[PDB]
Amino acid sequence: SFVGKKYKLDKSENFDEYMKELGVGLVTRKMGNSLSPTVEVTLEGDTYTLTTTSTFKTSAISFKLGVEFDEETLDGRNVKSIITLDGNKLTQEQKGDKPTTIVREFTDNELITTLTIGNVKCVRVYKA
Repeated sequence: SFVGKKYKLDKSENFDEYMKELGVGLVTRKMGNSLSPTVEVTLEGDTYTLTTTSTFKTSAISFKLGVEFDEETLDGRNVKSIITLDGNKLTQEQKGDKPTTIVREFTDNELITTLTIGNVKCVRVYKA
């Protein structure tokens, strides 16, 4: 239902704090605050690709749902992650020493992304 739909950032709360807690450096963090990236989930056969695109960089990560994989974090660590699907909610868990959950709820026409690290909840809303 949400595959192949492209969403662009419309509003964000607490992303600076999420990045700071994640360990992102001062300049990257201030740059990241002001970007308006797009998100798109695509699928071919068994393999999903979650593509987040800013004017500087594309992060396109491919994964099989419910199969654990290794992932680079924004602050430069390699962590084990797993992504699962429950209806319209795509949930990403990162293990390791900065555990995080990123829940992407597609409403049909908008995407609501809730990012949790420590006591920080970030909410980012993207629209088609």
